[PDB]
Amino acid sequence: ADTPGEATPPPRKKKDIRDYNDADMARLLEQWEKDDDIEEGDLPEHKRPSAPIDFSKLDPGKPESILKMTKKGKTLMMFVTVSGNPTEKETEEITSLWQGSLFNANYDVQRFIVGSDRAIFMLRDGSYAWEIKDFLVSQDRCAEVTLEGQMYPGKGGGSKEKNKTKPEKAKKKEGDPKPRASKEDNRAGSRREDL
Repeated sequence: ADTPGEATPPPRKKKDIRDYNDADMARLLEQWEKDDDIEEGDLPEHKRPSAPIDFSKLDPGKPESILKMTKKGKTLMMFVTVSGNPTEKETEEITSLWQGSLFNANYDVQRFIVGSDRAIFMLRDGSYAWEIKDFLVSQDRCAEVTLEGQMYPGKGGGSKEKNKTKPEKAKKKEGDPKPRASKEDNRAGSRREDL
């Protein structure tokens, strides 16, 4: 099964991400369906050690909010394209790991839900993720998940500051590249809602 690729549609919702994080939650809804279906998920060696090899060259340096992170711990990488899948508690953790990849300032996250099936893409990379993305859904019958618990972050700096700030959390909600965006997504509403 081969699919086209050259004239992709605009960011309707798949490229919006409710609350720029709530999207992962919506995935939990698919879990219930996977309970009876059960496509795939378990892979050989979920470890898969990742390293700081992301672009990270968009903005002049990086925000201070990231400093509060104090070294996330382990990167994040998951690719699946099918109705239902074991990622309930896994998706909820994506928010914790996402903090690390976020440093790249070009993370990649897409959430799509359709009666036909469900597919989610999340990787520390940004431009490379977009390419593989189209290739993922192209399968329409594949499931993969990679998550470690004893490795290094994707930032590649490990500030290790351990200091919370007032505007710190405010900036995160604003946006990595720029403000004016989260609001729209928030208005959408996911998790047993969808707009």
